[PDB]
Amino acid sequence: KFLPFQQFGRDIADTTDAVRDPQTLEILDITPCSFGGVSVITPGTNTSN
Amino acid sequence: ILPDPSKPSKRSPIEDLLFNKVTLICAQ
Amino acid sequence: GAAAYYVGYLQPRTFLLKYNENGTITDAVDCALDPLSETKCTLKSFTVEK
Ligand SMILES: *[C@@H]1O[C@H](CO)[C@@H](O)[C@H](O)[C@H]1NC(C)=O
Ligand SMILES: *[C@@H]1O[C@H](CO)[C@@H](O)[C@H](O)[C@H]1NC(C)=O
Ligand SMILES: *[C@@H]1O[C@H](CO)[C@@H](O)[C@H](O)[C@H]1NC(C)=O
Repeated sequence: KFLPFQQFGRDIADTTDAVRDPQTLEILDITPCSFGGVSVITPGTNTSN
Repeated sequence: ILPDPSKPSKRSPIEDLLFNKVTLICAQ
Repeated sequence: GAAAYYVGYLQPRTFLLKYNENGTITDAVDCALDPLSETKCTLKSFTVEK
């Protein structure tokens, strides 16, 4: 924590290194979830399945 | 102009300068 | 006793205030000073070039 009347950590636009407002307050890091897309590599139906 | 084997990057001195000069922006 | 007191007044205004890493209020810019402050306010950076 840094100062009492303001504790919600956030640095650029969306990181928001806090949660909302706990009684113990204080801020550690951010890891809600982070995963991306998928693609399929094929050689050709008439070549293989 | 040709690459210098001493540098692990395997790039020429002019290429290294151009690589260094070119640099929210990358944290979405 | 020997003392003194100051008096001021508040009026509506629109500013963009700056904060550092600790959260301390660092800069408080005034839009009624000059358009030159508005230059960097609109440009969204504090270093201008030729
Ligand atoms: C309960 O509140 C106290 C604050 O006095 C602090 O220990 C913490 O924020 C809360 N949780 C526990 C387990 O004490
Ligand atoms: C697939 O390959 C075979 C042999 O290479 C060819 O005869 C055929 O026209 C190709 N296409 C399909 C859709 O089978
Ligand atoms: C805010 O910054 C640090 C927090 O890391 C703190 O130690 C310091 O006393 C505070 N003030 C300034 C001017 O850094």
